[PDB]
Amino acid sequence: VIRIADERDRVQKKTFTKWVNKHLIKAQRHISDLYEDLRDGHNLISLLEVLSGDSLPREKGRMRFHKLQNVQIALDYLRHRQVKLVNIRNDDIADGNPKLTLGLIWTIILHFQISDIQVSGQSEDMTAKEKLLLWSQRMVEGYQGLRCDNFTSSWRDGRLFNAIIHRHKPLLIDMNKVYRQTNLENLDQAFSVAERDLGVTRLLDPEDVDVPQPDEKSIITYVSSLYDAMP
Amino acid sequence: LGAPQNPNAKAAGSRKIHFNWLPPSGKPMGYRVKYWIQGDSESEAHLLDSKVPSVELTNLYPYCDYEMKVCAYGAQGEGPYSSLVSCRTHQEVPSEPGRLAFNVVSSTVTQLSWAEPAETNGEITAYEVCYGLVNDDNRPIGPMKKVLVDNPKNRMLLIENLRESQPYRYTVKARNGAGWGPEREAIINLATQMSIPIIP
Repeated sequence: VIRIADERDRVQKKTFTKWVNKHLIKAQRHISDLYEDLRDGHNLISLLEVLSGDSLPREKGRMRFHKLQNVQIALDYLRHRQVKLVNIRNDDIADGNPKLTLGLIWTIILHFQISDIQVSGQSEDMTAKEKLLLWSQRMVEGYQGLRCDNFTSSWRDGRLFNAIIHRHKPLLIDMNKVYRQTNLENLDQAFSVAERDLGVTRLLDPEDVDVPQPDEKSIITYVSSLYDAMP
Repeated sequence: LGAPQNPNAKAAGSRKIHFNWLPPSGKPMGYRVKYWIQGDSESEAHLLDSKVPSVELTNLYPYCDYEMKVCAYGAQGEGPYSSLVSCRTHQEVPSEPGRLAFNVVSSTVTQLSWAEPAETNGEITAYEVCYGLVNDDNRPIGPMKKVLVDNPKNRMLLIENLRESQPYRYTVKARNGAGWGPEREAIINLATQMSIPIIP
């Protein structure tokens, strides 16, 4: 018995794509299909160049031998930066294994965006994730009925997103109305405000979050980018 | 000698191209064919000799665009080259899909995924996934379920309703214009092995 790939993988792919493009356009580059446009290695390299501000070599070729070479460059950069890439070979990315490709990008996001979190009263035994959750909880503290237990169901109704933005700039959000709006209305409002007023790229579509179990990594990436837009 | 005229190429069977032309006025001793892969410099070009107004380019890559021109030579040396002619070779069945990766969703559910064949040798149009129970010696005990993936861009498959603590063999193969290629195989027991992919 087979079924359609999980909707969560569809949303994770779209989140990771919008995120990658957010950075690549800084270098005048753009990917269309995450499972294809990274296989030649050029984009991975450029992405890393943008993220770290470093300058990486490129094996300019046309065939597979050169693809593998270019991808290896990217992978090596990460490995030397102490980024563990387990069970991932260069041919896996060059030949476009979708899950492993997703994984590579997630790794990249973790290391550059999600790991530099800083929360008052933290511990170095806390994962980047645990710090982000702590942050979220600290942000929505005091807001009536609001509660952040996870990076999935807790975000479904859009209320945490609004409260977080409110804590940072009360003038942007009418929390009274947030308490009376539908999950979608709230989600949209949040994403819209964060984009036009905080320059936070819209990684998530409301319909993709208003579900019983959202994609955790997608939520995390977005929440992390809210943190980035805040001192 | 002038340039050979009416350069004409067509794919001929496996990994070869038939290339012929119209001989220049006069009595040429022979011709020199210069051919290369479209996109490569005329520096990575190959050079073939011929005594007759045609030639077989052999040992070429499948489903690959080639550029070629030809010049005649004789008593007074070499003459100009003909105009360029482009031609693509016929396809070959693909290689094995990439090694299989498994995302264990539960004791009865898994997300199988594979990479595109390292050598497509053409335009891949489908994938076929087989899976079925195997015993202790790792050989199927019954008919394998077959699944056609008609969208070649979809290299992921969610297979649910498997049996707990039971070994299953999985194969993926690719198809293109030329037909089906060889299978990539993996035996996996879900009970044996969170969201990180496994790879036999």
